[PDB]
Amino acid sequence: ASLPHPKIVKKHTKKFKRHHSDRYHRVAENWRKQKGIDSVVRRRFRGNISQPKIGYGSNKKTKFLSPSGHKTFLVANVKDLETLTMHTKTYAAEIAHNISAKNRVVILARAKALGIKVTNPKGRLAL
Amino acid sequence: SAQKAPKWYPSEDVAALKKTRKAARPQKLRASLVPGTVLILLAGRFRGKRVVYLKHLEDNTLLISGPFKVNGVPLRRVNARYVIATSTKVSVEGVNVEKFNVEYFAKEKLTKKEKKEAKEIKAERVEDQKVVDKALIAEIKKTPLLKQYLSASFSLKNGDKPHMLKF
Amino acid sequence: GIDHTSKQHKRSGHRTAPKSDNVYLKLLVKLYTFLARRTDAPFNKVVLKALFLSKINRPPVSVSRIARALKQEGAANKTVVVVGTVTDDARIFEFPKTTVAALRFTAGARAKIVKAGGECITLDQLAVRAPKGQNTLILRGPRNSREAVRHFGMGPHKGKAPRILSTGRKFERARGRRRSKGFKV
Amino acid sequence: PSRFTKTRKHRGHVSAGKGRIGKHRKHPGGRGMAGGQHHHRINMDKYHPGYFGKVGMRYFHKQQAHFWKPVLNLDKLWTLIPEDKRDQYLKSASKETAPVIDTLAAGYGKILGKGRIPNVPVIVKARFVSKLAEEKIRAAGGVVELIA
RNA sequence: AAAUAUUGGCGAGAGACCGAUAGCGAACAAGUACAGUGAUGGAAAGAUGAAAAGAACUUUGAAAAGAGAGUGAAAAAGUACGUGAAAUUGUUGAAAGGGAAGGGCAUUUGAUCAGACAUGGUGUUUUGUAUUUCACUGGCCAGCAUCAGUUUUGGUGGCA
RNA sequence: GACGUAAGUCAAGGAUGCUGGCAUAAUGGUUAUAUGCCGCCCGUCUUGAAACACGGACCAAGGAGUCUAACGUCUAUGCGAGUGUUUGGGUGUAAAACCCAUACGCGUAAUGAAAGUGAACGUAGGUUGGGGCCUCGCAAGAGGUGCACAAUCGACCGAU
RNA sequence: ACUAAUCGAACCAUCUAGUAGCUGGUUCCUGCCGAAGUUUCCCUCAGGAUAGCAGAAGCUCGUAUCAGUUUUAUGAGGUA
RNA sequence: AAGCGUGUUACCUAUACUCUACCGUCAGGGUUGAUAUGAUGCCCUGACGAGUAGGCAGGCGUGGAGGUCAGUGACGAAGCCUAGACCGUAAGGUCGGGUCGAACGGCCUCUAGUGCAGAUCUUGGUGGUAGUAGCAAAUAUUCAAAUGAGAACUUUGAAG
Repeated sequence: ASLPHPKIVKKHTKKFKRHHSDRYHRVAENWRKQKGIDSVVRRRFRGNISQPKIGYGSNKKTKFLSPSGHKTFLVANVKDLETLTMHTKTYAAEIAHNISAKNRVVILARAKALGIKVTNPKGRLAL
Repeated sequence: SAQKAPKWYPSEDVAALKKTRKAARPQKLRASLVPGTVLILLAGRFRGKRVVYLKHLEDNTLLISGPFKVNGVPLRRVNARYVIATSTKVSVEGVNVEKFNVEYFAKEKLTKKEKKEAKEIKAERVEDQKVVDKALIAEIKKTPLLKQYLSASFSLKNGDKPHMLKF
Repeated sequence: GIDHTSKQHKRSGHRTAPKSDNVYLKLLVKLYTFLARRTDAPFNKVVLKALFLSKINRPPVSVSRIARALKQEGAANKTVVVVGTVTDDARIFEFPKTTVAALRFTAGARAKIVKAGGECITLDQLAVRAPKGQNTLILRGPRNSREAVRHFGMGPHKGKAPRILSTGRKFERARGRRRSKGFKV
Repeated sequence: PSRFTKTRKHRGHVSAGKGRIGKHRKHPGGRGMAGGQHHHRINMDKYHPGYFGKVGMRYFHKQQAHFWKPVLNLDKLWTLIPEDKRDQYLKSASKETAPVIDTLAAGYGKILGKGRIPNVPVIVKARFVSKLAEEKIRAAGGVVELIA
């Protein structure tokens, strides 16, 4: 299936929401460092949101690894896919969003015939 | 292309593990556990049942049977951590127990087809219990109130404290 | 927390690789990294370090400076190594027979050396024959002869040239430079 | 290009690398060389000594064509002869056929004496020569004859 | 005279330019509407659809319009028309609510969601020889044992 | 390294063995809620902001270290006592590209207000240190050479 | 006072994007280092220059010509 | 005493100390005679990690340009919504679902009108206040009929 990996420990799974992204609709959830002279979030007061730190960096052996244990690889056509012929134990293909539904059945035709896992085999089905 | 390529592909090889230096030493049982003592089962169907400890199986389990005529606990293996040893002891020198081993208790060989998608007793599992508890019960009857002791389950009546309690 | 006697995470302050993308320079660094690591010679470390140096820190070494070096007794047949360029020189007229190993060779220097029977090898053709730097001789051009250096450390009575673009009279020859007007620097 | 400017790195940081307290203003210190004698005096004495004053005379209507006098030292004297024939005159130093080096045609007005020409006679046509250069040409056996 | 200048006029060609709050003020009946006594100031406003094919007809309604039917590929394109965001609003559904609410750490509960391994599988006599009809594993979570590292808490032994 | 005569084994440069259950919302995730504790409203000026300091009703879009002339340090590149084609000419598939002469700029010489003069006594010097190299040296180390560079006394050139 | 709701110098357009040592704002993330409010001069005290503190680029070398330190010896001080 | 003075222990807990794992930075190293996807890589060892103004570095994103994937696309591009999922510490990217209708991506470079929460910011729009304040001067209206879907307000008539 996939090569053995150490058990995934994300070390921080809650997304870092920008401070006051809830309070103000103009402030988007995307993280921005609060560079204020007085902001409690910057000063790391107790009881305030955690800021992204390099400490939270995930294990190098398990970076960009899906919970299944594969590095997802965004694939467009059959030619892109057949580069995983000799990498199926690590890379799980992912059909690009813009691939038409007719072309998906041929992409999964090769992926099934090559034993390469596909992250989204159920997208743009015909039913 | 939707994504270019990884130039340093991970090696597909699965790494052989190191020669771990963890041998399987024999288990050193507690001083309180001696063949013939009475154990209060703590977990399982027969939790709280008084049983007799017969033999120390090689799989770290204890072959015990409060005689099936007494408390209805069959010859079974348990875990030495889920029992409480007790002062009282019976003499089981004359009961055949050496024929009971791990290969005797093996449940069944499970496959992917023989699955209980929706949903007896062996004649040898009955006869052996009989040829065991014959010696056990014959030994028990020479002391007062032991058979009633084994029949009667164990419970922590309120007020008592097991830390200051000894068995 | 600890008593940080010195700065933490202080970089060594030395170049570990060329700042350039010159692949052939990076091949010489690749080769001389191997030689510096795998040899006892302190020569290859100096060459490996010197390849990292920048353009101001790799000044041209004229053939005259090599010819001056070849006058050293016991250094007649020593191979000359210049981690930099070698520019020819018109001040001299005769060039002693030798071999010079350098990164770059100005066309004039190549002509002048080969007419003397010289062999303008490159630093790879160096390392082929003399991995440990046998009877080698490393030369360096005058670093503090750069014109940008005479303005360094300017101050009162430091004896340095001011940063002036339009040199001449009526440009920095007034009060503060002669006693008759104000003072003297 | 601008995608490498620190200004793109300063996005988000309030003061754009210019300080909260200082408050990058229009022209806090003046404009240009302003206050060179009053509040920039230390700068104009530490780094530009001799900036203020009137030294020297005034040459009305100076023409640099008059003061054109590029100087050729003796070490460079042998660069003017074309490289093709340079060796042919270095060897077999002939008193009866000496090379003529027309420094004026080569774009030099004066010959200086930085020294050590080889011992081969040369005829040097030049506008001016220093004392030492003249004595060094004679020492090598050549002559300097003046032109205009 | 030519070499020179040329943000005006006329014509022409181009663009690493802008792309409808940008680019001229003006992509449109723009120096227009409008304001000022006047000199002057001076906007906004692009896109249905391939084609109006711009909704015949039926019914309710005074009518607008609604509901049908109908055109159209689409009416989730109806001239209030490409797409149709947010603020804000309605409705429905879910949840909570003793002078705020919102957030952080952790978990409960509810709702909802991805992954395995359930592998060609350590094989097994092709109905005129590639479906191996009993498979090896670990996937998730635990228990015991023997260990190792850090530590904690004791009980005893010898000795100075 | 221990135990071992040795073979080997081992608690000796990091967890293996066995057993069980489930194989899916069970563990986990997201989200809502409850609870425990905590959490003042951001930006800014400030010694000091939750401030009874100021700005901020909300939302979308627009919105603020750019370009140039001349330079400085530094880095890269090309050539290198030179260097710079693109003022211009030839050419061209045509604002591209290609080729090119003479000049001119900067550099190769400085100093003086200027007239002017204008850099080898020496192996381009001596001393001290100096990477590296060479010799001897099992090896430290000792000698010779000693680039750059640092200091210093010189020597030469201009001015007085 | 009034001079078109404008008057201790109207209104309009332009020079004009007038100037401001003053106020406000100054837009992505992460990592590493990380201060100053002191010197001297200035019609200088809401500001500059200058040295200081800081970063970066490094460079010459490779355990030293070192040190917010002690000891020993030897000074110096005139506060308590 | 749950006060004051004092002493003996026991105990509680910081982001401090120790140990372990992981991330990152730094430093010191190893790694090329048919062995390695051929080295800014891989790996080993160790120490460190607070931070405003500020400095540097590595990255993410937007409009456009060169190249390339003989890339995606009307069998549905872009866009937009998504208490649906995945990756990344993060900037962000990816995928699924709905709407939509015609173009748009990945990577290597180039380029700039390149990133918004503020500026009593600009323009546009929309809120709470809020169905609120208000529609209160000029004495004053009323009845019936007419028309009309509909009459406090229209017509006429009669009073006032």
